[PDB]
Amino acid sequence: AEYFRDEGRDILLFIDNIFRFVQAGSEVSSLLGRMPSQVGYQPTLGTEMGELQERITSTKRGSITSMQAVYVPADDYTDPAPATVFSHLDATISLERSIAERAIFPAVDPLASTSRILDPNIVGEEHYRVAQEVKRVLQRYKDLKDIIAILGMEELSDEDKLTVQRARKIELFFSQPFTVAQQFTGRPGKYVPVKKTVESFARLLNGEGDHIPESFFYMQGDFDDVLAAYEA
Amino acid sequence: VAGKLKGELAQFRDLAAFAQFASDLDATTKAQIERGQRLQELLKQPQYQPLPVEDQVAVLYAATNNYLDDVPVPLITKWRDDFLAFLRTAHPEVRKLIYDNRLDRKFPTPEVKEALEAAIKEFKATSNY
Amino acid sequence: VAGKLKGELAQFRDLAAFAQFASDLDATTKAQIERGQRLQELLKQPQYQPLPVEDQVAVLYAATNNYLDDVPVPLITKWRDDFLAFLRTAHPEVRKLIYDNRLDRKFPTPEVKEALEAAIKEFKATSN
Amino acid sequence: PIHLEIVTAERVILSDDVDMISAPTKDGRVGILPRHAPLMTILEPGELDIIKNGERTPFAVSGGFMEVLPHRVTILADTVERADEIDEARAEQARAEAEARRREAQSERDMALAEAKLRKEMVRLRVAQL
Amino acid sequence: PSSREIKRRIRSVKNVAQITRAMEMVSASKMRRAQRNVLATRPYADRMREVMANLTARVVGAARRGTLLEKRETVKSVALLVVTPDRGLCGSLVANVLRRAGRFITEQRAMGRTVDVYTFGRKGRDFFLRTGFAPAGEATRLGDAPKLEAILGVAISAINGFQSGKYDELYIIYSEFINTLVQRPAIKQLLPVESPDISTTTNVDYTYEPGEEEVLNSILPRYVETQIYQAVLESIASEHSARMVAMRNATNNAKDLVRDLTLSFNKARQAAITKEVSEIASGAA
Repeated sequence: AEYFRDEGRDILLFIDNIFRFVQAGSEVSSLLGRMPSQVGYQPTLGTEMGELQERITSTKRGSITSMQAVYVPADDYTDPAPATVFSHLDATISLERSIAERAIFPAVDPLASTSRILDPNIVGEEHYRVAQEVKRVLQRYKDLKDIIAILGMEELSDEDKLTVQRARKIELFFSQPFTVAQQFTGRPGKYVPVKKTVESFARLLNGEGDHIPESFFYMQGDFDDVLAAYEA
Repeated sequence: VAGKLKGELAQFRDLAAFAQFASDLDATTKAQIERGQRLQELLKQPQYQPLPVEDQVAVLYAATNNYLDDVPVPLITKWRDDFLAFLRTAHPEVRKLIYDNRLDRKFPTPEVKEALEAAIKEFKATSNY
Repeated sequence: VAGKLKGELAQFRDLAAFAQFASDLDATTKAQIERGQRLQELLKQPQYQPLPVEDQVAVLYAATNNYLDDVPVPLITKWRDDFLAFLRTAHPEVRKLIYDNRLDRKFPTPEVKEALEAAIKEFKATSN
Repeated sequence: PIHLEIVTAERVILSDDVDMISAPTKDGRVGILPRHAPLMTILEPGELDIIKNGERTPFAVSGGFMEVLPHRVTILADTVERADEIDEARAEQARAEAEARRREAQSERDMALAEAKLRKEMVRLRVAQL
Repeated sequence: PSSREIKRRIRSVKNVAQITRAMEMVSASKMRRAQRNVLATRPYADRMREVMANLTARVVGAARRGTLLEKRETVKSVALLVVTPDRGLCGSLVANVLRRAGRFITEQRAMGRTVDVYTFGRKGRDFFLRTGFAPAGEATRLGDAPKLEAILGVAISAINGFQSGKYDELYIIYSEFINTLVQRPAIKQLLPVESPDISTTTNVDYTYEPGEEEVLNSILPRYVETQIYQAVLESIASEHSARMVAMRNATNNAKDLVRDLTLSFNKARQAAITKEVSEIASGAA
């Protein structure tokens, strides 16, 4: 990838289960006879993860972005392997099957996925505001899981029925038809720029989108796309 | 056939905490728990007794559809055993038909569907539970 | 004397869980708990005061034969100390005969039972 | 054409329209009508009939009160057991009150909650080594 | 700290959380059926209340205001009705109602008046037995959806004691169903003061074919009995709501304890593996 980066291009480097890189390093260190370290991992765990993952940077000429799958040993986010990986992570996406039974193509859990760059200074004020608002309404909907399931929709108070109603439309609107998904589903591909996403979700929250019933934000791009297409 | 089985077993596992409270619940939840218990009893199998593919398909077609609801839970295994014996001796052609078109894109074809439905109805009429 | 003690105390270790924070148990479990507490209270000993074998046998015979139900729990220790004092002062001959036939196959000899239940009754009359 | 409302502590019996009432008042049976004069009276264990276009149903009120005004008639029958209930005993009603009720409405509930409390209490101190 | 006992603790607390979730959903079902029963019973009292309003408006003579209409002077003895859950795990509801009953008794004793309490439900009976003041009349093992006949056993006793002069005033304390989150106790009287449902908004003179005395003697016991029924049924709804909330909180606490114990178990496992590998490495050297 570094050749294409040196050519001034922008490169995506996908690594599958970097934990396998960590444990391969651990096995190599054990074979060389080095003293084990804190789980049995290689003593040079930090340095090995630094030699890799430090060439994944945005230089002046070009940039290498990366998206690295990670396997957590047991489920310990405190384990040295995922810990050292997290020391070198700028974002985290928690894909979930729960968003897959309800057929949304990006099966991303918005309440668990995080990113360092999501702050006002870098992504601007409006992007951060809309992201926080979406997270807030989704968190309210997660909390009201018990109210809706134990008791039912009738117990929901005013302005909290609306929150769940908008949460449904937000969860569906996250779905997008991919240009590579036209074989699985047949819908044409769509690339929504970040600013379009910000404007669409801001409009959905402070206004339009309530009179339009849900299940019509399914597989749409900008808010204009859903509006024009599914308001006819 | 097995998509419904997987869904129902998942539902039961979600509500598995109510086995000792199954009766004292909603009608729909009671139905789900009853179906899950019947399926789990159905998946019990003795040793050195493999079931051929057509036999498993027929059994799960019966179980997924509302056929074993009348059957009491503790007798599901005996139901399966004697129903299989019935198919082997009474309706070999149904087993042959299921096996022949197992690879079909739309397995529940009208001919196999009606043959299997007739066989299971006949067995339920002949037997008592 | 200790077989019944051990058997009775075994059940307390099991069904003390309900004793802890439930006051809606059956009568049998209440009886078992209340009897277990008496026994585990008897095992409470301060330091540097060994009890000779005859004293242990006497107190444990008393507590095992239900003679020690009326006494409230916080006062069992003072009751037992007073029992030792009464045996030492009033009737050392019951101690002597308990220690004399502590090796007998059938320990509850009729002669042993008398002058032991008589002595505990005399103590009970004298104190409370 | 008066708003009859037979009510009870456990539930409401009926609130439909009526042409005539046969109220078994204590000192003597009294009839109520669309625009009846004001009355408010005790009832006794007896027999109350209502006419629905010429159809009589023997409600058989076992006692209570009634308030009559020229807009509605209210029957506050403390204990009313409709003698016009063949379903009773035969299907649901009292039969339900026997098996669908007072067998699983409280008894099954009682022992189910009891059992849940049992396993709770046992597990509370099966974990008491923390 | 052994990485195995912590596993047992996690399993036990997880079982606790699951059984508590079961408790929560069953209690929610009971709360909804109880609220439905409250709504169904509401019309009867809703009608009897304006009947009381009108009757109180008509009857003004103190001499003819006998039975439950005697605002007797020189109060000596007062009776109180306390309604409690049959079983525990209700949260702080029982604590609230019992504290209210206790302060009521202390205040009445401050006025020099003897008090007597009738307990609905086992918890109130047991509390008052342990305090040392035996209740005169108790009605335990009450059903989830009780009939008015169940409350008669205490209501008729209270009113008989009232008429005979044994008790001069009657009160009831019950867990008021303010909301599904809050269930505070509420004191009410059972000596009809002016039936303030709708005051005397309706003004229609009635004929009392039994007679004024007979009418009042028959109706006032019925009115207090339906008031007691309403209080008991409201208390049942409050009980089920409070148990549902308490079990929801208990499940959340159990899940938090599961997270804490999982963290401790993970730390124990990492330490155990470190000790393992360090010992074998030292043995190698």
